[PDB]
Amino acid sequence: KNKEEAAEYAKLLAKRMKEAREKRQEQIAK
Amino acid sequence: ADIQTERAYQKQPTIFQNKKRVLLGETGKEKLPRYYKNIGLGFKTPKEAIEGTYIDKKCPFTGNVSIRGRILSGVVTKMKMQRTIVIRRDYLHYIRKYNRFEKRHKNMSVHLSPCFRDVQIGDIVTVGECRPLSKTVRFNVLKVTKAAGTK
Amino acid sequence: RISGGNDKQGFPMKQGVLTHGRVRLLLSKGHSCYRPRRTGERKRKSVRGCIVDANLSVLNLVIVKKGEKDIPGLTDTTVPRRLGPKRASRIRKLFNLSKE
Amino acid sequence: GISRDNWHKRRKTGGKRKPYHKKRKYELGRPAANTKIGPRRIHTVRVRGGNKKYRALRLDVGNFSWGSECCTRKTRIIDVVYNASNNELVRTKTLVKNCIVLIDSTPYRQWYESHYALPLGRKKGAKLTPEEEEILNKKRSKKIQKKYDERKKNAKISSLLEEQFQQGKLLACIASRPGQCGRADGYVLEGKELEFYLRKIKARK
Amino acid sequence: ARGPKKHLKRVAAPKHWMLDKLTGVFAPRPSTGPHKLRECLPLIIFLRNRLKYALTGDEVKKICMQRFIKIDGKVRTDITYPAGFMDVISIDKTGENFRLIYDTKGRFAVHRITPEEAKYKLCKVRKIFVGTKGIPHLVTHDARTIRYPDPLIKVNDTIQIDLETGKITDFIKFDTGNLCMVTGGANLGRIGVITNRERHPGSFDVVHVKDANGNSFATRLSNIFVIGKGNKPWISLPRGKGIRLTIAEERDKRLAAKQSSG
RNA sequence: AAACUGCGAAUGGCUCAUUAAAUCAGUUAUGGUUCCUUUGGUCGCUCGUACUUGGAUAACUGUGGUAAUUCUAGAGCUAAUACAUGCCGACGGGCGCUGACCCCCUUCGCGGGGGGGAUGCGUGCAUUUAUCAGUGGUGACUCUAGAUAACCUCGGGCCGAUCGCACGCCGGCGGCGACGACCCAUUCGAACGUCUGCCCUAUCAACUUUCGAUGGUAGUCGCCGUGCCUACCAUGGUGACCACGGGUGACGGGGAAUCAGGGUUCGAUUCCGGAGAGGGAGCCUGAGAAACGGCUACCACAUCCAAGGAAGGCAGCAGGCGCGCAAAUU
Repeated sequence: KNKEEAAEYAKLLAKRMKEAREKRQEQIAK
Repeated sequence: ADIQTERAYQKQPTIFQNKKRVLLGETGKEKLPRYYKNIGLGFKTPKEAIEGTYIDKKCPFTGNVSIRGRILSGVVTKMKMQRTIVIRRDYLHYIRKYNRFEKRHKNMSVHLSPCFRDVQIGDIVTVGECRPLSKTVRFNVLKVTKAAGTK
Repeated sequence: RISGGNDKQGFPMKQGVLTHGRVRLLLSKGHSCYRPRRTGERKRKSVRGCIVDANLSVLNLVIVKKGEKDIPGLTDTTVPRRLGPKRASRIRKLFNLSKE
Repeated sequence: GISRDNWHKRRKTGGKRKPYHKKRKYELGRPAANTKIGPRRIHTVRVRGGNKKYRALRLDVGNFSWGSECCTRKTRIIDVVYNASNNELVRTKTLVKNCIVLIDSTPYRQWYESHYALPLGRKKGAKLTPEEEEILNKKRSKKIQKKYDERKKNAKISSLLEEQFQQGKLLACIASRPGQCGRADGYVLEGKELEFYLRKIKARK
Repeated sequence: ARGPKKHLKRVAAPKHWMLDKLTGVFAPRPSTGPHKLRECLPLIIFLRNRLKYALTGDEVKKICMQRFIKIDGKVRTDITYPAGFMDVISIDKTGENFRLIYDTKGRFAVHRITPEEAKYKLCKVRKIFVGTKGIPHLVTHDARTIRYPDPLIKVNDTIQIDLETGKITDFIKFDTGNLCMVTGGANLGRIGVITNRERHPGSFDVVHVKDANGNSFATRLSNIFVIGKGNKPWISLPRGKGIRLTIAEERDKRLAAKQSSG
């Protein structure tokens, strides 16, 4: 369960950080 | 001046000062970083605290105290202690039977940082509540406003 | 072996007390001659010293080495006994059983 | 039965205070742990909440850190040479927090020579016992020898530290509370702190 | 004085239990648990005073020791178990699920829910913190520690918790325009849309909430519990929809209902 | 049944003696602490007999002592979720430092640049010290998390040798529970602080400071902040806005009686908070007591004694005595 939860959160964190980086680049676009 | 006026070495615990030196990086003095923090509630760190040499563990900006709770005010009436000043808080107490007021006051012993030079009797001080600093001191001076008569 | 006894007033005989008379000791849990009623209780109790003298109601003796003649009411009988070992390791030790 | 209560004290005005309750268990104090230098003797104390304090009564070993070189070593505590609070605490050689001690330097000397050729003092003298010249010269491949050669750049020990290393004893400050945690841990004195404490120790005599 | 207290006087009990004054000297002292002493409904009060399946506390004990009652999907045999806001009380023997919810008078109403809505609950996260080798943990109002929450979830947000697994299904951010209920103070039990949160650094933030009938009120930030995204609640509401009525309006409604009923 | 173990016995009940910014009330704080229990989480994250370890001791049997107690002693057995000890496996590794060795570029001399790797040493889920960098958070950390070098208490810190129900197919797995241990989350509190508010008295006007009084530095102790205490230093701190002292048939408050308005008086008394258990003081145990239906002394009073000793604490419920104008059923 620990390994499964760590993997799930790693994928979720990667997705969330990609979304945050996209928002940051769109903000620096303006 | 010389901050080592005690029987123990005075230093900020956060700052590591005897890091390994470099001959080319030596320019007459070893250089000393200053530990300072901003207390909250929109109070600015005095230029003295950021660029001073004094050691005061009860200073709100360079010491180990936190400002939580009541923010109070008072006028400085005594400055005869070491880093501590006696301020007078004046108020009016309402007596209901007579529908009137009486002038009351109480004296608060508050810690005064060396970062506040040129504090005078009659100056107004904004103090912040911290943990007990001594038997009677529970407030730390956060701001000093000069009396109008100063010149 | 001298295993203890009771003095003329019934007070028990305590091992570490090196007197001939009676003393008062603050006995606690783990001490002889005391039984704590509640956890942490200690009581001042009178105990007779461990040295044998004339002023004793009874002295307890344990035969650690038998002689050549059997005492008529002490050594010719035997206890038929019950309550052998209860722990499995003790049972296998008593009968010299292998772990298999 | 010693107590740390505030209600036995006088008022800020100076008047006497009449107690409304007797001594409480939570207001208790305990006898000071006058930790002496000797073979390790530590008595455990059951404290409020069921936790434990380690009342160290005798200590001769402490984990002291050479901070300029980031080298923390377990070392023998030799002496107590300065106490800021009480001079009695130096006569009795009591280990307390912030007390100045003389500790051994041999493990620091080993780490010293493992980064070979730290500042040259007396290394050409009529001495050199066998079996430790290898830690100074060794048979090293060109890459490892070049690594030591570039380590030679940062071979700078203060003169006061060099004299202490020659003496075999380093001045150090105990940053732990021996009577509360059971350890006498601290750091090697160096820099303006070392100069200040050397001046204080000399002026005490 | 020495050590914790174990009793609770009948008149010193929380007033929202609607206990009597002549039915004994003592009130059920709620056990330690997920909810506070004064913000909980002990299981005995729910099973005896509200649902009336029991006439005495002994009958409550008899009911509970048959393992007939589950709080948040777990069988509880403690008749003084503190059940509080958003808890699901399931009785499979009689086949009914309730959610402990607040009424506009500030009292835990007997709110029946469907078996499908008994599978989840809403929890306000009380804190978020990184610990134990970098794992983010989130603590909720019911003391439920959840590891690896969504990084967007912050304090004062609401999370939908699947009761079987105890894991986050979805979340509502604390934001203006989101539906919320008041869980403390004078406005306890009222439901409305957040309009403005005015911050007081070093002090308590105050949140303004507008009713679905246009009425506006204010509470402290700790007393807000986000109920839904926008104005649609994620959970079913009581007979009243969080709209507190004035005494005049309530009297008129009562008179009209009695006129039209009997 | 007993007895060992575990938990509780620190709640409740009584009383109002002490107590005058003290208690208490409202208000805030612990970013300055402790926390049994409940709840949620962590609980192969250690890289070097386990198919179950050891010794006792109760209960029980038997022998006793004392005038006397919920006094116990001697002897013969026997258990554990008591006490103590302790392992396979996860376990394959990986990480950092140390680098016995191996190439290319190349003024093939005179140097510097990149990858694999074995002798070896520490890893961790906690503690102590030093240093470094800057996952999440706050109004604000010297917070949380991370990295490094070490440490890791004989009075030693966790990493289950525990217990019931139900079914199965080749030398293996497993579904529900109970109990226990560590850490985190403050559920329940407790302890300390902030602000403001307390009756009469000047026939109490100056008080505190030797023996801490106010503050500073370092420490000790403590659960922590703190003159709490210690050493040194400074000479401070309070006061007609009434300090300090004294008095109170003074526990504080919610509240009660009276009251046109304003007020006056009462509040021992069932709820909240405090205090105490004859008076003082000191402790054990425990998460929590300076506990008294716990212990240890002294002081006062008092019980049994075979005079050697033993045993006390109704301001718990009844009930006596005494006191009184004054208050009920063993």
